[PDB]
Amino acid sequence: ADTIVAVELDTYPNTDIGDPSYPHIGIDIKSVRSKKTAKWNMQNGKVGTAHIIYNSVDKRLSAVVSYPNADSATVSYDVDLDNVLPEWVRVGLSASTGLYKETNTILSWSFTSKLKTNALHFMFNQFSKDQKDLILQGDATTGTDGNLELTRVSSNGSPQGSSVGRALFYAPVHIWESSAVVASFEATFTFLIKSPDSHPADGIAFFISNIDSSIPSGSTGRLLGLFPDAN
Amino acid sequence: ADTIVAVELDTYPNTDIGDPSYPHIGIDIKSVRSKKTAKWNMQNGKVGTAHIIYNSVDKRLSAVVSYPNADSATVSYDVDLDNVLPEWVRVGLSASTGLYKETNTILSWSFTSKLKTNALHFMFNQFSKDQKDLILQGDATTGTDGNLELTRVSSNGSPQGSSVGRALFYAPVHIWESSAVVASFEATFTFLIKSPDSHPADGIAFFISNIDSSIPSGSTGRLLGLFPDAN
Amino acid sequence: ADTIVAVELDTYPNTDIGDPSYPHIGIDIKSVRSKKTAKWNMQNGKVGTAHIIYNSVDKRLSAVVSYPNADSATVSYDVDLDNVLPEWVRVGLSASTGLYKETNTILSWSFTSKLKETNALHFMFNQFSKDQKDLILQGDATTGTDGNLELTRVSSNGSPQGSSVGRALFYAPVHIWESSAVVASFEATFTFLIKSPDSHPADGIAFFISNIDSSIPSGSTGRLLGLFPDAN
Amino acid sequence: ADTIVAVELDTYPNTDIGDPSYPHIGIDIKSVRSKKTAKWNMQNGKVGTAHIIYNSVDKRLSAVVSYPNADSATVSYDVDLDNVLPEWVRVGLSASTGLYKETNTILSWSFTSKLKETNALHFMFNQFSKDQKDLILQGDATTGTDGNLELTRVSSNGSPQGSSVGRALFYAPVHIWESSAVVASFEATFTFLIKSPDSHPADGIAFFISNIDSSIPSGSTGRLLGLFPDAN
DNA sequence: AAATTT
DNA sequence: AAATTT
DNA sequence: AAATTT
DNA sequence: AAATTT
Ligand SMILES: *OCCCCCCNc1c(NCCOCCO[C@H]2O[C@H](CO)[C@@H](O)[C@H](O)[C@@H]2O)c(=O)c1=O
Ligand SMILES: *OCCCCCCNc1c(NCCOCCO[C@H]2O[C@H](CO)[C@@H](O)[C@H](O)[C@@H]2O)c(=O)c1=O
Ligand SMILES: *OCCCCCCNc1c(NCCOCCO[C@H]2O[C@H](CO)[C@@H](O)[C@H](O)[C@@H]2O)c(=O)c1=O
Ligand SMILES: *OCCCCCCNc1c(NCCOCCO[C@H]2O[C@H](CO)[C@@H](O)[C@H](O)[C@@H]2O)c(=O)c1=O
Ligand SMILES: [Ca+2]
Ligand SMILES: [Ca+2]
Ligand SMILES: [Ca+2]
Ligand SMILES: [Ca+2]
Ligand SMILES: [Mn+2]
Ligand SMILES: [Mn+2]
Ligand SMILES: [Mn+2]
Ligand SMILES: [Mn+2]
Repeated sequence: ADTIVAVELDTYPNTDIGDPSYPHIGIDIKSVRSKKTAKWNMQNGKVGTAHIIYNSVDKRLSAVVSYPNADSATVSYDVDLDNVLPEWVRVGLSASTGLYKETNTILSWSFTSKLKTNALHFMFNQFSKDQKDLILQGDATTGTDGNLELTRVSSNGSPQGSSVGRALFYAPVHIWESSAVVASFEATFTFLIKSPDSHPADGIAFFISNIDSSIPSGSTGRLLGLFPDAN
Repeated sequence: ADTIVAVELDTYPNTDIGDPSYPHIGIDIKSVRSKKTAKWNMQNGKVGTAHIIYNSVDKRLSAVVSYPNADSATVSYDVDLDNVLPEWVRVGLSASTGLYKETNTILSWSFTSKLKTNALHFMFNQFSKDQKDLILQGDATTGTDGNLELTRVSSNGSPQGSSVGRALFYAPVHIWESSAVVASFEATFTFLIKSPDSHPADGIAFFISNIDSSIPSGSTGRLLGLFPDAN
Repeated sequence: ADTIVAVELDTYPNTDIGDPSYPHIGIDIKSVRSKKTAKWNMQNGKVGTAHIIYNSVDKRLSAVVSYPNADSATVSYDVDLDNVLPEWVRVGLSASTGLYKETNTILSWSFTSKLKETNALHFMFNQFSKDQKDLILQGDATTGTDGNLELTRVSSNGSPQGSSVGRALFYAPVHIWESSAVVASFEATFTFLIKSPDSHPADGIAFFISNIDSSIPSGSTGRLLGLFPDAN
Repeated sequence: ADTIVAVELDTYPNTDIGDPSYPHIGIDIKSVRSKKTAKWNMQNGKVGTAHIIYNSVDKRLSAVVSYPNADSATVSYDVDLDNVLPEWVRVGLSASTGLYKETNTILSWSFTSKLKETNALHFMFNQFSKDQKDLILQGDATTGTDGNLELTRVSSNGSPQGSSVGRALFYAPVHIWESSAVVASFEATFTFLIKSPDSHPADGIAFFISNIDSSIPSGSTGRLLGLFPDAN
């Protein structure tokens, strides 16, 4: 199996696998059962912003998710990523639907990593039809309105159930090194989750994986395109 | 009195005012009596690097100080800087000598601040004779070898005792705002502390202050050009 | 008198001082009489973007101004800024109105300067607060209204006033050139909203570089754009 | 055949294929026969810096190469890269030796590309590790030796070998131009150490931009710099 | 998040 | 750039 | 950090 | 750009 560290924006409570009873943000270390969660007032139809940060000094993975004119949700977990991730990784965005569904639209995505200095930075404020610096997996597409659609959306603009897709940055990323004084990363993305159903599902995740990571077979719904099972 | 938050590289133990019995790095919140310290193996004559980081999510001020081919020293303190600093500040470097002395040479200095986005970034890898974007206070000079000398150094290159000087970035910095989702800063500087005396003193500090801050009268030696007294 | 280098977005043709017969973008080297101009299809009430670039290798000051879904206007002029500007400068935005008027609203402003090893400065304003301590506001310029910078006077309902002039300068001096530098470069970007009830909106917005102690010249409303003491 | 745009630091004059009679810097548009060259006082055994710049407004590819306390060499060529390169490219460093030889050591490399609202990419290498997974190494190129990138073969005591060619390409494709972009720009910087026991060191280093699937052309040691399949 | 069961 | 060919 | 005092 | 002066 892949090695996955993720931040989940989980729109749907799967209480059978440890989700709290409300939409939440969570920190996922090699399991869909979040090591840490916080309540998230997801706003159907509104553009949200997610901010993820980590540095080798505090070794604390932190995320903040917000909408304009609303209180943020924030979650943090103390984890030494040198003990979890390989030295080289790919970074990406994942989303899924199940028997309930939602648009999982990404409007922008930026990432910065630094090791003390070697740096990498990318910013996408628009996605083109042929975005050669992204690896699209499963149902993910680019070019529609200059957005990245992680999960399948029909020609009438309706989201489809039982969909999964991911976008990974083409270049491997040097996320830690034994000889580094300080290492840090940050990621930012803006997203639009819309459901015509009473209940949106299943969520979006920022993730870091082994370089050769692929969607686990059957990872639609509550597995968010990240995990082969709910252990 | 000014409002000061600083990271001290304290070369000289002033045990009468709570310094530990060894050269240390410390986090100073409105007092020279550090809220937190760590042991620092200062290397007389060698170029060192200091890295300071803070963000509004973790509200943890952290510093790392290192030399090539040596173990780092690191110190962190949980502090909400919105409760300590004014919304607008100046950032700077301070150094002092007393009855013992050292060169307090800065080879480079960079700073970045971001509020969610408004950003400010400066980098100095060399200092010119007439560096109009620095406010030099007390004995601080620029232009000698392209370095910033925070404290007085005679024409034969010998450091002088009972010296204090500071360099502040000209523009005020927006360090926090009630309406910001995320706020962060980082600072990096490289430094050369040399003493021909058995004992170097007194140290270098990165500091953040009220915009109109000036060297407190008599703040040579253990007060590091930051505090009017040892309370 | 100040030393000024500017890029003008000139909404109003002052034919008596060398302006062409249409709204234009111009490069101004120590004179309101542009060394170079290009036709500019200014879109009343629409958000525009201006991009200014220079480097010590090409020694060409270039600007592009655009609106979404419309053709850009671009102008370039070969000038060695080492022979024109002092080594240390302030950078800023200026705007004016006269008999005719317009909102001179700035929604965002960013600047980067680098000298090569490397000295750099970068600022970005995507919002302006009521108390923007890293800006020097001159004349009628105000911040805080909808998070925007209003270079010239507007009323409580957002209606522009005539006979207005204001400027915003970045607080820190900028090291724009150095004789011992291998490469020096700058870029600036700003987004702007020029809106007018008038048949002919006036007078325009400029990005400028000046001596550090520059102030609005006395009487510099209307066609002088808050930059020049006269039309020479 | 690949599509190549390069800046050559050409240490060896191949007069039979249009090189001038001295070490030169050149701009190469789909040919080893530079569209433009300038004299280059290459300093055997000293660390040099190369700076390459381009933007879609001036459409001028410019380079500067310098050593500390010495006069720069600079070359520029007016070219619209939209008419030459594919929209997506890889960027890289190439070097070669032939009968004569030199170390082609890279100490650092950085690149920035931006399309305007804005898409950006930036990387910086100030050290190279033994397993540099975000570089595609081609031919003799190796990383890890003193934290440097060695584009061509050197021995365990650091002595250069003849008849060598290697390249390092950034792993991710780069969006170098787009028809709907207002402004597009790139810059690259690298520091290099060219050292030789030979009377005439050869053959040089190049920064290049290519089709994403570019490889060292067969036989491209010596004067072809690992870029061109022939001297046309 | 709102019924339906123990 | 230096030697050799024409 | 190394003496000098309790 | 439109009106008025020369
Ligand atoms: O505040 C709570 C509002 C949202 C919950 C309202 C509906 N809840 C609910 C459940 N719960 C049991 C979960 O099973 C549902 C079906 O599972 C499939 O679909 C989901 C969503 O796409 C996915 O996570 C699973 O992996 C799977 O594909 C109901 O049965 C019901 O109604
Ligand atoms: O690992 C420890 C090595 C360094 C200490 C060795 C010398 N210690 C020492 C002291 N301690 C008492 C402190 O007073 C010294 C004089 O104080 C003046 O000088 C210092 C240094 O510049 C400064 O912090 C003060 O503010 C003041 O200016 C001795 O008396 C002695 O010897
Ligand atoms: O074909 C497209 C437009 C052509 C020109 C239209 C000009 N209309 C116009 C003029 N022209 C004379 C210019 O000065 C008159 C007013 O001068 C004052 O106002 C302007 C604008 O604020 C300013 O630049 C000056 O400095 C001064 O304050 C008219 O008189 C008229 O109507
Ligand atoms: O006045 C300053 C230098 C002037 C030229 C000096 C050249 N010396 C020289 C030549 N010239 C003929 C060129 O080709 C000979 C060797 O060709 C092989 O080696 C080079 C260098 O590695 C390479 O560019 C080629 O592609 C080929 O591999 C001599 O024969 C000689 O000596
Ligand atoms: Ca879930
Ligand atoms: Ca002390
Ligand atoms: Ca005008
Ligand atoms: Ca050659
Ligand atoms: Mn969950
Ligand atoms: Mn201390
Ligand atoms: Mn004009
Ligand atoms: Mn050549």
